[PDB]
Amino acid sequence: TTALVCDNGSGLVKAGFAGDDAPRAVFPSIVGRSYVGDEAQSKRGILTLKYPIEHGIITNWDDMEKIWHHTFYNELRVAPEEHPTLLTEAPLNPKANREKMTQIMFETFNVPAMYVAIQAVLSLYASGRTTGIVLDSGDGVTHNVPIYEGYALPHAIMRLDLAGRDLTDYLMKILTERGYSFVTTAEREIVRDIKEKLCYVALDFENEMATAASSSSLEKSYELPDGQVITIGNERFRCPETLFQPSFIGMESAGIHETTYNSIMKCDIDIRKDLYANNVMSGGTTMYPGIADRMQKEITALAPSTMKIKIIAPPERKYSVWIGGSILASLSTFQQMWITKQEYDEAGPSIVHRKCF
Amino acid sequence: QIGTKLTRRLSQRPTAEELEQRNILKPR
Ligand SMILES: Nc1ncnc2c1ncn2[C@@H]1O[C@H](COP(=O)(O)OP(=O)(O)OP(=O)(O)O)[C@@H](O)[C@H]1O
Ligand SMILES: C/C1=C/C(=O)O[C@@H]2C[C@@H](CC[C@H](C)/C=C\CC1)O[C@@](O)([C@@H]1CSC(=O)N1)C2
Ligand SMILES: [Mg+2]
Repeated sequence: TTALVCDNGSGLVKAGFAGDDAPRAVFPSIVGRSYVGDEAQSKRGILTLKYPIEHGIITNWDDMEKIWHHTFYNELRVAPEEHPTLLTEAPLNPKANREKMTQIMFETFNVPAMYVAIQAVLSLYASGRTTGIVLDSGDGVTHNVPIYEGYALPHAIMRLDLAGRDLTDYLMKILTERGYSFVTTAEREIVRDIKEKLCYVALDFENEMATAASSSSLEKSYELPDGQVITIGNERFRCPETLFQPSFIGMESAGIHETTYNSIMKCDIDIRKDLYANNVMSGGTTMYPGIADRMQKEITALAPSTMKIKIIAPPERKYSVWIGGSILASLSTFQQMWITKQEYDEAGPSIVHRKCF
Repeated sequence: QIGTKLTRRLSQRPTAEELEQRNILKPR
């Protein structure tokens, strides 16, 4: 039999079979009330759409059950009782939530076995590492997660409620300042597309701003669904600059470069070196051209000159969490780590705490 | 060799208790 891997994001579900190079199912994490994912969107003007996962944490369990059902039966076309299933969770996911995921997998879906891994840990594993610090940033939440020998270090984890959806909202705001108007849910989707296709991170923000002066060499045109053509200029890099300057959207938080530094500085002196040399980026919001080079530059400025800095950001990093799960679930020596149905029946949902770490 | 090497790095993984004893693993 084959293991399943499901990475349930605030924005997108990534699901597929262990051993595959990529998730075969990638679809919106929405339920419309009934309808799930891409079917829900197409039927939006009759159903009422909702995101069951908020900032990486499951908040609507009845809708989450719908997502998992749709994942097994409609996307993957499997019987869940025939497949061990690896799920993912956010750093700092509450104990009760892990228990509820476990209870549902065994009691509702009758999986023969399951496991739940921290998303950032899987990102690290996908790069062939067990020690490093991961910047994982998706649609709903961003974390800095230092990890030593597979263990996320809870006291040093940084959570930031600034991610992809927030960047989309900010881009709507600043494009609206240039004379355009993006306000509705439908219009937000257009702006998400603009963001994904045209935004980038400047190496030197102030210099890039000054460049948007000397010229229009940074300007791109974008055709709207109604055929109107708009022009985007310094918004291309002002949008993700917010990750380095959260004050752009009024947040008091330090930017992702400083929170990376702060996270490392909370860790044991003798592992700091290993964290600096193994900075892995994962998630859709790390996909901006220029982001790795900018992180390299900002971390170098904060760190001792004695420190070797390495940013690891592979082309496939949008899916590194899923890919890490695919690798882990396919390991021969991982088979002893699954929670089996037998162990569950004997121990109940709390089994997840002693098996999944 | 991700799978193999990761298997090896995961093979000799320490326990939570011994990372705690070494002041590496701490509660929030
Ligand atoms: N090429 C890109 N450039 C910038 N942003 C992108 C790009 N591709 C995807 N994104 C953004 O990434 C976000 C979703 O990515 P991802 O699937 O990693 O999030 P998620 O796993 O669902 O969320 P989370 O981990 O926060 O719960 C969206 O906001 C999306 O617009
Ligand atoms: C194209 C693909 C992108 C994605 O990231 O989609 C996810 C999930 C999606 C759910 C609603 C949307 C209407 C469904 C289809 C979009 C799915 O909302 C997001 O777009 C939200 C709204 S805009 C913001 O950037 N993230 C992200
Ligand atoms: Mg994610």
